[PDB]
Amino acid sequence: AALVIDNGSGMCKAGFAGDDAPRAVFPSIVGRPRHQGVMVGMGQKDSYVGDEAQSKRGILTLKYPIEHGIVTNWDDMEKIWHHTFYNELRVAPEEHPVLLTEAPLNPKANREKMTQIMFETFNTPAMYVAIQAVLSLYASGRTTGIVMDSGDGVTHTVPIYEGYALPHAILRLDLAGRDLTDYLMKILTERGYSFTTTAEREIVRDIKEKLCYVALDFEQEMATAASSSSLEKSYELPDGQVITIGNERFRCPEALFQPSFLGMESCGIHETTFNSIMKCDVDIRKDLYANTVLSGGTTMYPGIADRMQKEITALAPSTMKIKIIAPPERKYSVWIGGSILASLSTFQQMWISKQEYDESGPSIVHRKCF
Amino acid sequence: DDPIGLFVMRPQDGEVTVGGSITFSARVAGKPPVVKWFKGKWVDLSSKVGQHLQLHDSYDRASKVYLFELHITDAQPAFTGSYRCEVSTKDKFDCSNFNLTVHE
Repeated sequence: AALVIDNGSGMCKAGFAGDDAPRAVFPSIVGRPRHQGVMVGMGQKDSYVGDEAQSKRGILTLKYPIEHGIVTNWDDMEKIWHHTFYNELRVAPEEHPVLLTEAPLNPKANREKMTQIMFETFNTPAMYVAIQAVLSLYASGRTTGIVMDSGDGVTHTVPIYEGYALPHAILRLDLAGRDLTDYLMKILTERGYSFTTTAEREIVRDIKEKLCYVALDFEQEMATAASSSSLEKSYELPDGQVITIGNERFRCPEALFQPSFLGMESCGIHETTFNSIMKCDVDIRKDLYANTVLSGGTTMYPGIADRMQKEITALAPSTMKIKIIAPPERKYSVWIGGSILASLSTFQQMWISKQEYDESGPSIVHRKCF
Repeated sequence: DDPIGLFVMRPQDGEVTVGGSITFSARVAGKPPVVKWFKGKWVDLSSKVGQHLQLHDSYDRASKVYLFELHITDAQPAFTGSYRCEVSTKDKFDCSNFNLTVHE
């Protein structure tokens, strides 16, 4: 077998290669008690790690080890990795090569340091760093197409033609679900609800994941929000506070579509996908539109595929049909790709050997792989 | 006749003097209906809730009819005039006009 770990923003996905679903899914967060605790008999547990933190979220000040695809603190990451290897997985790092999945156009330092820690901190005979766009494509099972990969951290687009890649054509977008969460918390304050702490910051994100959805037309729902009946729902916090939201829930996911509310010049997700297509060769463009694949955590909300289809069809030529494939559990597709990627016979030869690292050096990662 | 609206019982005109409390109510046959109270075409009573005006909403289990109440306590002469009740819902529309008189 083999070990596959996804070190994405906010969540750490771990599991075994060859398995359709990972063994360990839990937030990558460390929570500590900001305020002195009052009670008798408490163990006073100074540090909380994993899903335990989620239950005791209000008192704890949550900290994310990974910001914008960059890890702020290395020791916290080790605790996370330790937790995945010896808790839910119940396996030793020594036992198998470890596969890590990285987003496109990611900085050089992240690959070199990540490999260095895996070779030094957790001793393993070999390791490989994968690219999220190609792995998602394998889950799709399609040889040719354009892949828009939006993670919890940074949205990336990577077109592919029959296995050949176009690095110029790949476009990185700075709009993501986490950004939406910050916009969302900012929008709540005008209404009269204010969240200024990281621990309750997750609470708005939780609201966004199931309560929020994407409107067929933004202006019409706002117009009909005056007489809202089914537009408002009550969310119950573990704390016991009650939250009622209306037109507010659908205008949040809208921002990816309409960056103007955010205040940034950069175009929305449908325009960016279009831009990536323009970068690509004209001959391969025609099946790019009909082979569009959606992936990542922020593509979960219903109606995204339908809104994207009409918008791409209107902007693009009408001479060909536009097809978008958006399968469920696309959020976990990146991890899944890692497990499938390590399952190919050709791939095992490709892993970065310890010997090669020792001779050539850390800088060989870019040389060996994309 | 006219189509059946939200109110089983329409609000009724009432008169009360200074420092006197008066209650006006409407009931709706039955999610829960939304009730707005107005002091004319464009004036909302909810924004005017204070010392002389209170709002209360209740439900009667046996007739599964919603009761909307306008509470006026310690009514004053300046409150003499015309008040309009407007209720809007998912499937029905109706409103009514009533007058309140309070003296010095």
